[PDB]
Amino acid sequence: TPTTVNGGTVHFKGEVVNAACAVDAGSVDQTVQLGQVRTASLKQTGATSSAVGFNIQLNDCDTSVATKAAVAFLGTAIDSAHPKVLALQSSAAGSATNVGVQILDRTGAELTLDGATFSVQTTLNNGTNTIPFRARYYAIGEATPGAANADATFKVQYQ
Amino acid sequence: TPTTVNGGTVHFKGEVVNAACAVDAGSVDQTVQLGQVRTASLKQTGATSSAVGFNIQLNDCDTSVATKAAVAFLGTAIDSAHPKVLALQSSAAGSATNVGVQILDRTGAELTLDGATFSVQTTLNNGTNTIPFRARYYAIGEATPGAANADATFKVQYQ
Amino acid sequence: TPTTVNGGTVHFKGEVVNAACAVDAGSVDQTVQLGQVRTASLKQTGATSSAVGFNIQLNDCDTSVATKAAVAFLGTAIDSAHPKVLALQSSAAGSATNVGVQILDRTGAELTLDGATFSVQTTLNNGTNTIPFRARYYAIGEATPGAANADATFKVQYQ
Amino acid sequence: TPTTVNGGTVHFKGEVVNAACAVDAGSVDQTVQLGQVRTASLKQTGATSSAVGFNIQLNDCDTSVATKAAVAFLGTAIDSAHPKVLALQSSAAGSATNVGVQILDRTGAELTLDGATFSVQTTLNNGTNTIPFRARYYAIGEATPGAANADATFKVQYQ
Amino acid sequence: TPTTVNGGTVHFKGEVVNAACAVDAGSVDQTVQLGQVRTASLKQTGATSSAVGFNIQLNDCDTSVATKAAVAFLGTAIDSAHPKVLALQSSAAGSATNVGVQILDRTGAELTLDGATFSVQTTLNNGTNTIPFRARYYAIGEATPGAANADATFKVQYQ
Amino acid sequence: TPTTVNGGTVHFKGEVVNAACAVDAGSVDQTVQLGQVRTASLKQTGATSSAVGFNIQLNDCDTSVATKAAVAFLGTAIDSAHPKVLALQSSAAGSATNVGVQILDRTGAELTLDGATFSVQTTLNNGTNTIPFRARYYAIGEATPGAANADATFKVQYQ
Amino acid sequence: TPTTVNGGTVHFKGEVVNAACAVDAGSVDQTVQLGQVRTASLKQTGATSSAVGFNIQLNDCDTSVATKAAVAFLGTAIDSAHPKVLALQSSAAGSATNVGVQILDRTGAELTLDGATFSVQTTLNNGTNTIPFRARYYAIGEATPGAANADATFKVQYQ
Amino acid sequence: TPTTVNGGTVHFKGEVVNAACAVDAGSVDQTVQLGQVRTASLKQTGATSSAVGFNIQLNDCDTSVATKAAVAFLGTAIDSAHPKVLALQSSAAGSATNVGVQILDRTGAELTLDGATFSVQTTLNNGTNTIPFRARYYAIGEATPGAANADATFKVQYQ
Amino acid sequence: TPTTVNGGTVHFKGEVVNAACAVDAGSVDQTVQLGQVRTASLKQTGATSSAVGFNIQLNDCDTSVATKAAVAFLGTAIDSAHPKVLALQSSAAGSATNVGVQILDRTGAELTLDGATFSVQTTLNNGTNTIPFRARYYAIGEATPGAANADATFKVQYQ
Amino acid sequence: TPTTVNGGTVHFKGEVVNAACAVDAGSVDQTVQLGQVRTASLKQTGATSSAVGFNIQLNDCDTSVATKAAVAFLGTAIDSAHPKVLALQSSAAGSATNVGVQILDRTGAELTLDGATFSVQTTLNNGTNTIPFRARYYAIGEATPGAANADATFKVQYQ
Repeated sequence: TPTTVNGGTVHFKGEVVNAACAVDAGSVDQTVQLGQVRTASLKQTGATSSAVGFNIQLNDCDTSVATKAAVAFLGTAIDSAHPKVLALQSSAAGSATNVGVQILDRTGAELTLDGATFSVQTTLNNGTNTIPFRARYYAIGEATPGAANADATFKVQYQ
Repeated sequence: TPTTVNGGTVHFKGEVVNAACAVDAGSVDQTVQLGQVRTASLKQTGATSSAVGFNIQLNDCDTSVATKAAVAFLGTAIDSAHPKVLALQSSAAGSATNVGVQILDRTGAELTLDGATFSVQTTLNNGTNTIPFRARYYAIGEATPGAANADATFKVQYQ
Repeated sequence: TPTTVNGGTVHFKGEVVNAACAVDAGSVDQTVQLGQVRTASLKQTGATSSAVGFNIQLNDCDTSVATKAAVAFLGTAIDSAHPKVLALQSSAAGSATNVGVQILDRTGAELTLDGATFSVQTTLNNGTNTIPFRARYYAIGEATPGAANADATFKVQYQ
Repeated sequence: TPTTVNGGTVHFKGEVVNAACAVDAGSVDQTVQLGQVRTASLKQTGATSSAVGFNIQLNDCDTSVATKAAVAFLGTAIDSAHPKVLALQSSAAGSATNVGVQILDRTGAELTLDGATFSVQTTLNNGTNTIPFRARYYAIGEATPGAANADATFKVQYQ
Repeated sequence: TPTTVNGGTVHFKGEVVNAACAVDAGSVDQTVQLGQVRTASLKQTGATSSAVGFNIQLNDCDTSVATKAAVAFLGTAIDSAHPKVLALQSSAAGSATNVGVQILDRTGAELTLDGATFSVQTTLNNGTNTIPFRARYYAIGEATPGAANADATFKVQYQ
Repeated sequence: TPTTVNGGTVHFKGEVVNAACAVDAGSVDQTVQLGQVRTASLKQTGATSSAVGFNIQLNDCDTSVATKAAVAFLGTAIDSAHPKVLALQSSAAGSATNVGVQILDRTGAELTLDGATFSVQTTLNNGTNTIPFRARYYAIGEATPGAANADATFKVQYQ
Repeated sequence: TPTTVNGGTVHFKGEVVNAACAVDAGSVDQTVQLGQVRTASLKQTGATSSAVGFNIQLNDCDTSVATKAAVAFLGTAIDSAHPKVLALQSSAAGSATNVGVQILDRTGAELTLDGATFSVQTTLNNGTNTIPFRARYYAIGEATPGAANADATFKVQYQ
Repeated sequence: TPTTVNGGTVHFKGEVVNAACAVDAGSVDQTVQLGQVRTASLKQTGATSSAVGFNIQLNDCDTSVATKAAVAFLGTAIDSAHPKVLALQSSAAGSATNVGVQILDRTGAELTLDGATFSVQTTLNNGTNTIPFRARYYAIGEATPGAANADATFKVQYQ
Repeated sequence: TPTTVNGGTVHFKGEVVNAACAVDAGSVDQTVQLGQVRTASLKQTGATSSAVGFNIQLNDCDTSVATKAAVAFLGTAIDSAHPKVLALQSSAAGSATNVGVQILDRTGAELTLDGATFSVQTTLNNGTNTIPFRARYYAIGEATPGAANADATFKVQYQ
Repeated sequence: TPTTVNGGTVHFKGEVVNAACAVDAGSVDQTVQLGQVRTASLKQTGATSSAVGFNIQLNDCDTSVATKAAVAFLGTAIDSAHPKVLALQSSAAGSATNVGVQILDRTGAELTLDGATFSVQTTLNNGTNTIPFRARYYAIGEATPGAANADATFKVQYQ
C-alpha cells in the first residue's frame, strides 16, 4: 500500500494586463546587486558612483497594438530638493546617510521617481524586447558608511 | 456513519467604498518591522534614525473616475510642538522616551498626523497601484531605551 | 529577599472531540482580511467581487478512522431569498447595504449557510490536512458604502 | 452651531507594583488558543496531548534591582491526586471529563497550581524580557468529548 | 413531539442620536488594559508612565452634516489641583495612592476631565472614522503599589 | 562589564513524516513567479498562456522503502465545470476574471485540484530527487485585466 | 471633486536599545524553514537530523563601544534531562513526539535555552555584522510523525 | 591602523555521492545555447531543427567499481502524445507554441524524459569521462515565434 | 548491481523567430574582449582607441524571403548629448569615467543605441552570413583609469 | 492615447564603506559550484577532496590609503574540535554527514571560520584587485552520501 504524507504549499504570483506587451517573470521582482562603494567617491553633494546596469524584459510584444514603450519609476525620494534620488530603506539603523540611488534612462538622463514622468520611448519589435537601464549612487552631502538598499516600482506605458 | 463535530468560527473583515480604487487586503492592516535603533543615534533633539519603507497598495483602480491619489495619516502626536511625530504606545511601562515615529512622503517630506493634511498626489494607472512610504525614528531629546511601537490610521483621497 | 507581586490571568480555550481529526488552533478562530471593494463592482444584484482564500487546517488525522472530511458553515443569511450570502454585522450603523459575504467550496460552488449542507468531501492523509475555501462579496442589489464584517461558524463531518 | 451627543464609557484597567519589572499589558490578561484534541490521544491516565506555547512579557526590567524572575500559577486542580492539572471550567454542561490542562515552564517541568511553588528562575536583562511557557492537555482517565476551557492566575517573584 | 424548555434573557443596549456620526458598538463601552507600572517610574509628582493607545470609532459619518469631531471626557479628578488627572476607583481597599490616569489628545495634550473642554477637532470622512487617544499614569506624589482602575465617560461634538 | 539587551524571536517551521523521502525546505512554501500575461492571449474559453516551470525537491530518498513518488495538488477550483483550474485569490478587488491557473504534470497532463487524483509516478533514486511541474494561465471565458494570484497545497504519495 | 474614504491601519514595531549594535529589522522576528525530516532518521535517542542555517544581523555596530557579541537563546526545553533541546509547540494535536529542535553555535556547540548561557563571542566590525547559527532536529526517543514547530527568543551580549 | 569592513557572502553548492564517478562542477548546472530557429523549419509535425551538442563530464571514475554509465533525463513533456519532447517554460507570455526541445543520445536516439528510461551505456575509463549528447527543436504542429527555454534534470546510472 | 545517483540540471536557451535568417548560437550572447587602453589615448573629448572587431552570424538564410539584413543596437547611452556612446556598467565602484564604447558599422559609421536606427543593409547569401562590426573606446572628456565593461542588445531587420 | 499598466518592482542591494577598496558587485554574493565528490575519497577523517577556486574582487583600490588586504571568513563550524571546517546546511534531511567545506588561503593554509583570524596580507595595486581562494571537502569521519551546501560570510581588512 502506498504511503501519503503532507507536502507543502505553492504560491503563484502573476498579473493579467490589457497591453501590447507583458513584463517577463524575471523582471517583475528582480534584484539589482549594486555592490560596495567607497565614501571617498561620495565626498560632496552631486558626487556619483559607477553605474550598474539592469534590464526590464517585455514578452509577447505585438507591434500592431503599440510601437513604443516607456517606463516610469516610483519610489520615496531622499528629500524634497532631490526628486530624482531614491531613499535608502532597509532598517531603523545601519543605513548610509546622504546617499541615494539614481535610476538612469537609456539616454543617460535621470528619471523622476513620481510614477508620472516616463522615460524616453523605445521602439518595440515583435516578440521579446529588452529595455536597458542603469543605477548608481548619488551623494547629497558627505556620505557616511552603512547599508544602501533601495526599492522602487515601475509602470510601462505603451504608445 | 459520518461523525460531525464543532469546528470553530471564521471572522470576515472588509469595507465597501465608493471610490476609484480599493485598498488591498494586505494594506488595510499591516505591520511594519522597524527593527532596533541605538540610543547613540538619537542623542539630541532632531536626530533621526534610518528609514524603513512600507507601501499602501490600491487595487481595481479606474483612471476614468480619478487620476490622483493622496494619503493622510492620523495618529497621536508625541507632543504639541511636534505634530509630525508619532507617539509610542505599547503598555504603561517599558516604552522608550523622547523618541517617536515619523512617516515620510514619497517626496521625502514629513507628514502631519492629523488626518487632514494629505501627502503629494500620485498618478494612478488602471489596475494595481503601489503608493510608497517610509518610516523612521525621530528624537525630541535624549532618547532612553525601551520598546518603540506606534499606530496610525490613514485615509485615501482620490481626485 | 524575593519580591512577589501579582501578575495576571491566563485563559485557555480548546475542545476535546471524538473524531478522526482535530482542528488546528489557528483555524478554530481565524480572521479573514477581505480588504476593500468598490461600489462599482456591486452595481446590480448577482454581482460578485474578487475572492479571498482561507484555509481550515486539520491535525492528527487518522485515515483508519475516516478517509474524507467535509465542512458546513452556519451563519445568518442576508435574506430568505438568498440562503447562501452571509449578512453583514458589525454595529447598528455604518454597515454596507445590499451586499453580503459568500463562502465558496473547493469546487467553486456556493455553500448554504444552514449548518446542514456540507461541502464536497476531501480525501484525508495521515497528519496535517488543509481544506481550502474562498470568500467573496455578493450583491443582492445596488451596494452602498459601509463596513462589511461577517461571522460564521463551521462544523466538520468525517466519513 | 456644534452638536454634542453622549458618546459612551471607557474603562481603564491596570496595576501599580513595587518590583523590578512590570507585566506587559498584553500579558496581564491573555487568551491561549489550545485548539482541538482527539479523544483517541487522551485514552488512559497519564496521556498527554501536544503543547501550545505562550509567553509572559516583563517590561521596564531593572537588573540592578533583581536579576532573576520566576512565575507561579494558581488555579483549581482537577482533583487532590493531581495538583499539577488544571480543572476545566466554563459552564455546568458540555465540558470534557477526565482531562485537564498542564502548564510547563522553560525546563519542561509541570508546575504546581498552588501559587506558592514557583518555576525555575530566568535571568533578566534590562528592558523587555519574555518568559516562555507551554500548555497541554493531561488525561486522568478515559477522556470524553466536550469543551475544554481552563483559567489560572500567576504571580511573579523577583530575586 | 418537540420539547420546549426555558432558555434565558437577551439585553440589547444602544442609543439613538441626532448627529453626523454614530459611535461604534465596540467604542461605546470599551476596556483599556494599561498593564503594570513600577513605583520607581512614579517616584515624584509630575512623573508619567508610558502611554497606552485607544480609539473611538465613528460610523455612518456624513460630511455634509458636519466636517469636524471633538471628544470631551468626564470623570472624577484626583484632586482640585489636578483637574486633568483621573482618580483611581476599584474598591475601598487595594488601590494605588498618588497615582492617576491621564487621557491625552491626538496632539499630545492632556484633556480636562470636566466634560466641557473638548479635544482638538479632527477632519471627518464619509463612512468610518477613528479618533486616536493615549492613556498613561500620572503621579501627584510618591506612588504606592496597588490596583489602578479608572473610569471616564466621553461625549462627541460635531461641528 | 558586558551589556545585554533584548534581541528578537526565531520561529522554526517543519514537519516529521513517516515516508521514504522528505520534502526539501525550499519546496514546502515556494513562491512561483508566473509573470504578466496579455488579455489578447486569453480571448476566449480554452485559451492557454505560456507555462512556467517549478520543482518539488525530495531529500533523503530511500529506494528500499519506495520506488515511485506522485504528487496531488489541492486548491479551490474556479468553478464546478473546471475542476482542473485554480481560482485566483488575492483580495476583494483587483483580481482578473475568467482566468485561472493550471498545474501541469511532467507528462503534460493537467492535474485535478482535489487532493486525491495524483500525477504520474516518477522513479526515485537514493538521495535528492526533483519532480518537475508546469504552471500556466487558463481562460474560462473572455479575460479581464487584474491581479492573478493562486494558492495550492500538495501531498506526496510514496509507492 | 476630491473623494476621501477610510483606508486602514499601520502598526510599527521596534525597539530602542543602549548597545553597540542594533538588531536588523529582518532578524528581530524571522521564520526559519527547516523542511521535512523522516522518522527513520530519528529512530532512537541522540539521533540528529541535518542542520538548517540562519543568521542574526547586527546593524550600526560601533567597535569603540564593544568588540565582541554573543547570543543566548531562551525557550521551553523538551524535558528536564534535555535543557539544550527546544520543545515543539503548534497546537494541542498533530505535533511530533520525542523530537525537538537544537540551536547550534558558530563553533558547532549546542546552546542551552535558558537565556543565560551565551554562545561564543564573535569579533565585530564597524557597520553590518552577521552572526551565523544553524538548527537541527534532535530525538529524545523513537520519533513519531507530526508537525514540528518551535519558538525561541534570543538576547545579545556586547562586551 | 587596520580598517575592517563587511565584505559579503559566499555560497557553496555540491553533493556527496556513493558512485564510481562524480559529475564535474561545470556539468551539474550548465546552460546550452540553442540559438535561433526559423518558423519555416518547423512548419508541420515531426519537423526538427539543427542539433546543438552538450556534454556531461564524470570525474574520478573508478573502473573497478563500475564499467558503464548511462544517463536518464527528467522534465515536463510537451503533451501526453509526445513523452520525448521537453516543454518550453520561461514565463507566462512570449514562449513559442507547438515546439519543444528534444534530447538525443550518443546513438542518435530520442530519450524519454521520465527519469527512468536510461540512455545507452558508455564504457568508462579511469579518470575523466565525457558523455556526449545532442539537443534540437521538435515541432508538434505549426510553430509560432517566441522564446524557447527548457529545463531538465538528469540522473547517472553506474553498472 | 546498478547504482543511480542524482546528476544535475541542464538549461536550454533559444528562440523561435519568423524571419529569413536565424542568429547563430555563438552570436546570441557573446563577449568581446576589448583589452586595455591607456588613459594617454583618451585625454580629451572625441579621442578614440583602437577598434576591436566582432561579428554577428546568421544561419539558414533564405534569399527568397529577404535579401538584405540590418542590425540596430540598444543600450544605455553615457549621456544625452552623446547618444552614440555606450555607458560603462560593471559595479558601483571601479569603473572608468568619461569613457564609453562606440559600436561601428561595416561602413565605419557609429551606430545610435536607441534600438531603432538600423545599420547599413548588407546583401544576404543563402546559408550562412556574417555581419561584421567593430567596437572602440570613446572619450567624452578626461579619461580616468578603471574597469570598462559595457552591454548592449541588438535586433535584426530583414527587409 | 497610450496605455499604462503596472510593471513590477526593482530591489537595489549595496553598501557604502569607509575603506581603501570596495568589493565588486559580483563578489558580495557569489555561488561556488563545488561539483560532486565520491564517498570513496572521504573514507576516513582528515581526507580531502579536490579544490575549487573562487575569487573576491576589490574595486577602486587606492594604495595611498592602504597597501595590503586580508579576508576573514565567518560561518558555523562542523564541530567544536574542527574550527576550520564549514558545516553543511541546506535542509533538515538529505545532507551529507561527517564531511564539511574547508576554505583555503592563497598560501594553501586553511582559514579559521571565527571571523577574526584573517588570511595572509596581499599587496594591492590601484584599480582592480582579485584575492584568490580555494574550497574543498574535508571529512571528519566516514562520509555518507547527501547534499553538501555550506554558507560563509567574509570580511576584508585593509592595512
